[PDB]
Amino acid sequence: MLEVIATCLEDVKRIERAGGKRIELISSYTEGGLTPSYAFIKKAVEAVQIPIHVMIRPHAKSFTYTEEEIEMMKEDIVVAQKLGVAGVVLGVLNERNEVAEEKLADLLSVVDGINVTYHRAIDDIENPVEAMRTLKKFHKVTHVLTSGGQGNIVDNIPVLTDMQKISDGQIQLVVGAGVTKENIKQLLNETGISQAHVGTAVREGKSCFAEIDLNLVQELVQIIQ
Amino acid sequence: MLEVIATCLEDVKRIERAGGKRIELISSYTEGGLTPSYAFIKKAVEAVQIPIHVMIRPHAKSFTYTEEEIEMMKEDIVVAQKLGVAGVVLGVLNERNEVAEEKLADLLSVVDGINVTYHRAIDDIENPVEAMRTLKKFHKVTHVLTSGGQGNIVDNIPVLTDMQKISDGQIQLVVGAGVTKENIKQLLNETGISQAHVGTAVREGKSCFAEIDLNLVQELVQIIQ
Ligand SMILES: [Ca+2]
Ligand SMILES: [Ca+2]
Ligand SMILES: [Ca+2]
Repeated sequence: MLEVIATCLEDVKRIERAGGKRIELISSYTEGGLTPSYAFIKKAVEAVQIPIHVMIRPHAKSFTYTEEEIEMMKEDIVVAQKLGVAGVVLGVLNERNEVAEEKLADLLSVVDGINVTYHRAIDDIENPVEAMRTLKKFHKVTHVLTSGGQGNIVDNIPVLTDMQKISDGQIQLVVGAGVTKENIKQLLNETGISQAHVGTAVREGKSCFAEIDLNLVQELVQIIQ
Repeated sequence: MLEVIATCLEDVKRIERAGGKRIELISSYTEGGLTPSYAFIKKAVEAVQIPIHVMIRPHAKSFTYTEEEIEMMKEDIVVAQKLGVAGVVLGVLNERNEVAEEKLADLLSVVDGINVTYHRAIDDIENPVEAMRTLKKFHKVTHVLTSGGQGNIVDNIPVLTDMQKISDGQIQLVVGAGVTKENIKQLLNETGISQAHVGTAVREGKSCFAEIDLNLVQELVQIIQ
């Protein structure tokens, strides 16, 4: 499965057109992806037939959200669901840089039968493996987006392996960050992970302010095949 | 008047606590500010008794929007209005790099009761004094956020002055980006503009991922006034 970040309506459409199979709908690539506005979610869902997973992330300053921010995210999840999203992308850490387990429960309390991707917050956790361990606790989590820790994703091929083992098919894993032409198959097959997440690698000049090049998107899709 | 950027709820709260009397509500300071999520709009407006001006800006690739993006922005205006913002912050250009008047009109066609700030799209126009005469043809446009075109703001101070003259009390100008404590007095005095817009100037550490410094805001109040 090739999942591609979309920051604008034209992204969304070219994603589907070139053969991407899932969209991560964001505002602001520069800040790592934040919750997009009402009308963007609304229209993005209406534009294509491929799944839309919307980012639920109110700012990029940390993953330790106030209780007022947790409620804000719950209310964005509810409206997203109403708007037809295929899932939401989120992740909250406690002060230990580990999974905030009660805050996650509260977030998921409003979820009802869409996917849930715990995102690259999990990479800040001291042990993603133990992070993956604690994640498998929550039934509503269907996916996890990850690069297997910090530094670049190549070195982290073994962690990705272990949590794919750890997940034991429970949670669907998605490699994200530093994903390219060259490493994608190298990344997918060495770890056993079957879903990839890209952004710039398929933008013109690999720029998030550029448009989607339908060339670059299909090149990875076929590599995935 | 000090207008202060908020990117999170605590910014919202702190600007009010610091005596700021308006908020520009955005996500992603990095990309100049984009339309925030449904719940951030609703919770910000609820949280404080000072008016909110919310960004209506789908991305930062351009200020030339597709017709569908116009319609997106229309729907976000209707949404934000129902959530009780005090004003919307929007700007649209055409091929000539002049005010996209049919597109602008379309956007304004759902504005009902609230302010409209035409923003720093105007800085990308070659003689922004021209644009003011045009905007005056649109009675709903209440404010203008500008930095005197490109280049240094106090070095743009003559062009800011040019712009202030045609306002005829029709359009409230707000001095923009580049504002500091060292240069804010000069900028209002010379121009006669009575409103200002500040961002990283009032964050502890001069960063947009940092919290707001109440003293730097209070101070900014205490200098302008
Ligand atoms: Ca759809
Ligand atoms: Ca209020
Ligand atoms: Ca239209």
